[PDB]
Amino acid sequence: DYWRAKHHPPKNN
Amino acid sequence: CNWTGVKCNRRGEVSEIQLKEKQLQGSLLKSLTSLTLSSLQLTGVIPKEIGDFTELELLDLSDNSLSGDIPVEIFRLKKLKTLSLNTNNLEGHIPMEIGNLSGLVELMLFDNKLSGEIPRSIGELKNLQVLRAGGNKNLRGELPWEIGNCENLVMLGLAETSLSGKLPASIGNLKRVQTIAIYTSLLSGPIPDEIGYCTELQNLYLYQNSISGSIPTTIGGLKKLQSLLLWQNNLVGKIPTELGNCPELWLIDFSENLLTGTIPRSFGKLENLQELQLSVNQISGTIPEELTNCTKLTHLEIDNNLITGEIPSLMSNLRSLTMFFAWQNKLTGNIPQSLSQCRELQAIDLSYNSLSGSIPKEIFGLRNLTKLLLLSNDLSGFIPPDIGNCTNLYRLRLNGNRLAGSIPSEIGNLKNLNFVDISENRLVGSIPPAISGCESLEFLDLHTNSLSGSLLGTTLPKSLKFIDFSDNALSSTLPPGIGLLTELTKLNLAKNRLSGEIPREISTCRSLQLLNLGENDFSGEIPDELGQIPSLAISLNLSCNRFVGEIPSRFSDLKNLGVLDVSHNQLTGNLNVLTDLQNLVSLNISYNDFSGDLPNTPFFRRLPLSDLASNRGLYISNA
Ligand SMILES: *[C@@H]1O[C@H](CO)[C@@H](O[C@@H]2O[C@H](CO)[C@@H](O)[C@H](O)[C@H]2NC(C)=O)[C@H](O)[C@H]1NC(C)=O
Ligand SMILES: *[C@@H]1O[C@H](CO)[C@@H](O)[C@H](O)[C@H]1NC(C)=O
Ligand SMILES: *[C@@H]1O[C@H](CO)[C@@H](O)[C@H](O)[C@H]1NC(C)=O
Repeated sequence: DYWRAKHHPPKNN
Repeated sequence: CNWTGVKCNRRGEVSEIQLKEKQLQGSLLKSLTSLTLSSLQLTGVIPKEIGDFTELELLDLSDNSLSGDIPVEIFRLKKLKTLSLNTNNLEGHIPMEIGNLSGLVELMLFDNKLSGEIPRSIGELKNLQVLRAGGNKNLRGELPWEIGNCENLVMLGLAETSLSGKLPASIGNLKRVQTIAIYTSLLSGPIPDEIGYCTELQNLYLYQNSISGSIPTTIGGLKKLQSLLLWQNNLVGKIPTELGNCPELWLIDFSENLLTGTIPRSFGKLENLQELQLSVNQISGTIPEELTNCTKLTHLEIDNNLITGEIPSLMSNLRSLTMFFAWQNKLTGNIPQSLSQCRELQAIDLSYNSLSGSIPKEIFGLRNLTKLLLLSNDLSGFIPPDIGNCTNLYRLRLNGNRLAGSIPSEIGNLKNLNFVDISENRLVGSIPPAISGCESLEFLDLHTNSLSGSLLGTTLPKSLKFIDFSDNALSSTLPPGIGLLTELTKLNLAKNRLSGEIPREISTCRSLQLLNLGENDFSGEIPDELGQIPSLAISLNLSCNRFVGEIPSRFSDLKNLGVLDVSHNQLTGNLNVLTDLQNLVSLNISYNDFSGDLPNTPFFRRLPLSDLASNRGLYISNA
């Protein structure tokens, strides 16, 4: 199944 | 007649069949109207006799295993309103004859094996409301121009397909469309300006394509716009000021594009904005103070950009902020204490900036802050004792700053603190015994500081996995209590003033993969129990010390050791004990008193002649 709408994943240090 | 799943007309003829989730197998009354065979785990092709039921207004074959083509005969059903074929193995093209189903409203093709292009015929379907063909990897070509003729379209999604090229200006004719979802596709070229003609647009999802050009200004005239996801494209130019004219906009994600210019002031007018992601772009300028007017912001991610100036104190007006990421920018000035007025903050990352001054103690009064990441700045002053007030602190990184003074005892009040990196700072004094109180502590990196004094096993929590105290002034003896940390994986004490023997209690660290004792004053004889740790795998570095005597015979047991450096010691005798480690990769034996012959095996032949030349008697003997 294709993925539902998502935002850009946040990246932290 | 009356049985379960059957429905009949008033004239007594079967009008409906509905079967949902019965767990079956295999393949599959001219008055029929609605036919649902769904979630039955059926297989085989769709029989083309389906095109014989002329009164069918609903066909739902969804959530099965069906394969083969979508038979052209299916489009003989002139009264069809819903066609639900989604979630199957269906292959082939979508036939042109699809334009024949004059009254189609719902069309669900998603999650199949479909291919080819989308027929120019879709333009004929003027009652079409919802078209969802997404999740077909091989559905290709441009979205047809004729899509503009479906003027009742409220929902279009083509996501996770090979749909390519540029969206046609025709799209501006869909005056009723609400969601456009085409993401993780092959789209390229610019977003057409005509999109501003879609007066009812609410959700626009174009992320993970090759879309180029600039975000059209016309998008500001869309008054119903709520969510905009354009992340991970090639977008260029400045963020349109006119975006601040959409009152209903709660989510903006432009992350990972080529955007330049400034974060526009008009954003202050967005009273519904909860989430702003600009991460990974070229945005210059300073964070405009009017952004602090957005009362509802929970998530602000501006990291990896060109932003300069100071973080505004009016940040305190964002009372719902849970997440603030500005890392990797040109920010300068103090971190504002007023940031402590956003009481919901879960995560702060300001790393990789020019921030300077003290870390304001108020930030440590946040009861929900799990992540505090300030690494690589110009910060200085003390770590405030208030650090112990920050009850949920999990990951703390202060490393790569000018921090001075000593690590405050109150850090020991943090029971959730998992990971702490204070390396590369000016910290002085002892490691405080109270750190024994951090019962969750796993990663501890203090390297490259001015720390000194002694080292007690009582001072460290037994849940420790990674320890790096290297490049400090630490002294006296490695405490026997070191044996109590049974979880310890990597241990690095190098470049200190430590002395005495290696305590045999070292053998009870059953998990230890890496041990670096390099560049200290250690002396005496390398204990036999140091062989006694078969987990030692990654490296063992004993070099630049005063060790004497031979390599203890037990070193033949470390069958997993990949790297071994004993160099620059007073070690004697031969290397025979090592001839049997087939997993030994790097061996530095230089600057010792070793003597004797090495075998001609390829590994010992590998050793540089200059490494042999710094010893007493070492040579290759030919067998
Ligand atoms: C961390 O906790 C301490 C201790 O409760 C706070 O310190 C006190 O603050 C009150 C006023 O808020 C004063 O009446 C007390 O005299 C202070 N007590 C001590 C022992 O210093 C401290 O302000 C908290 N820190 C933060 C940043 O919220
Ligand atoms: C072992 O420690 C010395 C002294 O700190 C260091 O310079 C050397 O690079 C280390 N050996 C390895 C294999 O990294
Ligand atoms: C010993 O040799 C290894 C491998 O060449 C090297 O990485 C390490 O830095 C050397 N150690 C010292 C003390 O120079």
